[PDB]
Amino acid sequence: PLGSEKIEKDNAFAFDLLQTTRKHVTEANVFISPLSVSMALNMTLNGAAGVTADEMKTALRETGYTMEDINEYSHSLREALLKVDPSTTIGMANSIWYKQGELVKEPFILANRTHYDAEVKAVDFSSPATLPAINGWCAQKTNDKITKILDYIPGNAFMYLINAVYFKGIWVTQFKKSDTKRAPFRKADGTTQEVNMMAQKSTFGYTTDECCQYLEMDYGNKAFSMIVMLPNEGQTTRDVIEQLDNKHWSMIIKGIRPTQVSLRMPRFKTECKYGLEKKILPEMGMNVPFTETADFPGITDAAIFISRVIHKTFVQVDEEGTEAAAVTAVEMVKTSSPSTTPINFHINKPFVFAIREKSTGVILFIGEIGEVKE
Repeated sequence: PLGSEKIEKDNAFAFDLLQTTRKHVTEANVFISPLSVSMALNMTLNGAAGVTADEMKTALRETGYTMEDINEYSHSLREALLKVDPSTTIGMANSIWYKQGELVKEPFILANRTHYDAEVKAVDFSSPATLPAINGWCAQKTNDKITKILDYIPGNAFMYLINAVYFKGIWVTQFKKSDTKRAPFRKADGTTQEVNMMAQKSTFGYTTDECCQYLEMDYGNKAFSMIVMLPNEGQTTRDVIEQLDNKHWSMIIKGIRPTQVSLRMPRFKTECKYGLEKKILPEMGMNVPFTETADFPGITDAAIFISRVIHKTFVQVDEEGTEAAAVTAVEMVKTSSPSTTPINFHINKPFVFAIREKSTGVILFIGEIGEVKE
């Protein structure tokens, strides 16, 4: 039975994927949608049987769940996230591109469209038309947010699972564009760059660790929020990433209290591409689905396995927000701000961040910014 434990399980996968991805990636910035990846692999899982299916269900933390439940949960969760906040720009583009020849089984195709809005397409990987076709599919499905997803495909390819995810939201409380100033940011490589440092003094959700300062910044109609994990002087983002698990995440969320904060945040954009077949997904537990020995009878009677799992992400943070911060009485009174002095939350060094849905607690996106680019 698929109940609320599925949110905990998918979040448990989220942290594991973030940790595994960082272990195998050299890039300053990391940006992944583990939920979208889970859902994309759930597409392939429909065709999987035996050990092939077991290894997938193990890595995805779905052991015990039936395909009916997984499909019904995946379709309801994605359709809700994509419609819950109209002020928010969010997409989850999925597709399976297979070796032209033996046609894919109708139930597989049907399952894929119904629960994942996924196109299962037969291509001749040798044709010079294929790479433009895939990149074209990406641009239309992401309304040109993500326009290139593949640079090269060998002709010997079998089946490519392609997932393109993007997010852009507006804050509940906006940043004045007039308040944004040029300020330094300390890059992961030990260099210090100059960035467009946004600023606002407002009420935000706030808690602390032995390592970190955490801030919750609500988006749009409070359906989504961003959690900024600011390592303490001496601590690094690697220490943050290594420490995250549900027990630790629970401890953060439960500690979040409305706080008056002086915030400084850079304007940033990050676009990341991952080939999760190479080392990230095998390390997590699924090795067989990427080999000649994989059993996917639900896809075709002909031999087939996952050639590549392409995960491409996009996020953008700017000043834009729903309303202006109203004048508070403390501002007017011309006397003390009592109780607490506004906490200084200055993001001028690398940070870990997550985009979550507040009513269910699902982590849609998780990542690290070590270098500010816009």
